[PDB]
Amino acid sequence: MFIGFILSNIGHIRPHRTILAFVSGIFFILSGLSLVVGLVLYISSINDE
Amino acid sequence: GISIMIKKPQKSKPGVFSFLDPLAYEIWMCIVFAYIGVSVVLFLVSRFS
Amino acid sequence: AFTFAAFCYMLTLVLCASLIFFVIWHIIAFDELRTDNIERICCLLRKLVVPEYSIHGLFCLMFLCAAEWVTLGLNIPLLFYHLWRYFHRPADGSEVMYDAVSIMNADILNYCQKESWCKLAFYLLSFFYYLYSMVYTLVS
Ligand SMILES: N#Cc1ccccc1-c1cc(-c2ccccn2)cn(-c2ccccc2)c1=O
Repeated sequence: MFIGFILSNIGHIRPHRTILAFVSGIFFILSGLSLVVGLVLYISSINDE
Repeated sequence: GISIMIKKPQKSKPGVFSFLDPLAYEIWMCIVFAYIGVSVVLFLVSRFS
Repeated sequence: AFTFAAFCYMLTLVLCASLIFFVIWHIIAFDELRTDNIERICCLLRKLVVPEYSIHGLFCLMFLCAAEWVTLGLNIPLLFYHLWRYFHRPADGSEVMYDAVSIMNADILNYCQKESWCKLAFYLLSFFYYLYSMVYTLVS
């Protein structure tokens, strides 16, 4: 989320290269997929014990 | 005489691939290779004739 | 009894029946070539051959996962023959390759016809090898 945020602000101040916005979208999506694996691991660790 | 004392067995927490367990692993291997089997035979039947 | 290895032999009778039909069509194509024709038997052959590899390439990964090491080993001489005709000698081509732009000049025409009867002789012996070890693994 912090990588995708600082690469979104570069995409707001230098829009001459547009690929800053799409790649920062990828870090915003790889972050949320790492929550889900984390929250499945977190909840399943409780239920096992 | 001499006997064995073990801890009384329990619910036995699941693994990662515990969802596969209603069918034996010999079934799942036959399912995967029948999947490529019917897909090749679909391809043979539809391309030629 | 029925098992996963017995199913790996059932599933390769069905696909070796396709492999012999690739080769009956492959001996007719070069016999009709000599009678007449280049550009069509370029295109008609070129579409056929890549199914013939990967079906046999399926058999390699199927008997590897079935733990059939004699059967995987008997598919090895046809396999490493197949890697040579696609990685080092599919001469230049670049449409698919191999039974492509390179026809007459007639020296590959003799090499293909020796191959075309060598494919059928292996596949007809593979069909009865697969039919035997099917009946073997079922009864035993
Ligand atoms: N419970 C559960 C469950 C939920 C969804 C998919 C599979 C399972 C499951 C099924 C089986 C099983 C086994 C034999 C016959 C039928 N089902 C076993 N397990 C399981 C539970 C605890 C530890 C290991 C496996 C399981 O977790």
